[PDB]
Amino acid sequence: IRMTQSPPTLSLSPGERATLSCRASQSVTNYLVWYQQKPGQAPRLLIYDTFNRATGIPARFSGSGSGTDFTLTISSLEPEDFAVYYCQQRSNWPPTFGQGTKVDI
Amino acid sequence: RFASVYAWNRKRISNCVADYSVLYNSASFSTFKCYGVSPTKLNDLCFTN
Amino acid sequence: VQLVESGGGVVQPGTSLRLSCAASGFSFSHYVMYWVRQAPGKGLDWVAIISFDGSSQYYADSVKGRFTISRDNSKDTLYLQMHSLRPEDTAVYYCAIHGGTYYYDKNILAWGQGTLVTVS
Amino acid sequence: LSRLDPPEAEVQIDRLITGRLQSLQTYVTQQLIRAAEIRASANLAATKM
Amino acid sequence: LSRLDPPEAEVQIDRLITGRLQSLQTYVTQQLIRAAEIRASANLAATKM
Repeated sequence: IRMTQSPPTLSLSPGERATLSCRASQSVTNYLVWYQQKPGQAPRLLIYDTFNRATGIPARFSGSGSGTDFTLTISSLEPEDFAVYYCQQRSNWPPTFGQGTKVDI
Repeated sequence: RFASVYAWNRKRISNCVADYSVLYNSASFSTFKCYGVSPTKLNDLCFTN
Repeated sequence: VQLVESGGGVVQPGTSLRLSCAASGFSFSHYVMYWVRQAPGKGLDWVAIISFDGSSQYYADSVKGRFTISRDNSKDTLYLQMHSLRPEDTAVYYCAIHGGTYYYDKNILAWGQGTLVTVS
Repeated sequence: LSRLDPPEAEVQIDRLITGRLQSLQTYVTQQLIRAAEIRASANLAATKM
Repeated sequence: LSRLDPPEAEVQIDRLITGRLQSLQTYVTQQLIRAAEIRASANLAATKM
């Protein structure tokens, strides 16, 4: 059971929308969590369990997807929200984090 | 500890005041399926066993 | 919730180091914790797990046999006990919470803020 | 009505409506056939009077 | 009862029950209406005798 994030680095301006995909080696349901790690900070978590984001994360962050294919969407973040993103599962032991996707301009 | 399924445990209910809304709204349940009753009427219908 | 980790520094290849993780806020028992390393310039990868009392500890690759994780809820902390190390697992380390034991446990997740260990 | 919610109360209420309507229709048809027999008797009694 | 399990054969048996009941009750209504006509003919025959 190994995660993977297949879209590589992207160059989306401060505007527009971004859509990031995370797979799984087998069936995982409502068990993923998203992290946004800046250069040299602690990886801040984003989304509880595929659908509800935690406190202090705005509405432009959305998390969806099901089956074995999951997606995080930035509607229109802002002029800073460029970091690396990770998808993690809490189905069984232990929580694998995958690969990661950067964004540039 | 619970029991194994070949010998499932059982327990009846006697004179009581049984709450049912506070059991449902804990929001950690994999399956909560009520079949012959709606999950919103328990808080009001008496039973016999 | 809060998590404070301690035990970082510079060592030699073949010493030991007390990796301790202190928790408050939420109840430290009824809750599954684990560690996760990151070598600077890499992604993320886990170390070892402990299950709400010492009865079942799972380990990762190439850390089985140098790492003895133990918790003790009568003094509410967590330990890795890095022991007889290598000069290649210089990294940052985080203690995090897997979550949940009973039905009423209201699963929430939280992370530390890192502990840096370096070799010679 | 007490232990079901509208979507599934409706499917059970419709069978009761169907059965009771048919009961009522059988009653009314057999009253109409019997009133016509009483009318023949009352016409004969008028003619005898 | 040979190509359906009991939970699925109830729904198919009820469709037959409803139809056959309808047909039997139609038979019984039309006999009441035909007997009320034979009765008047026999009442006329008794008066002619």
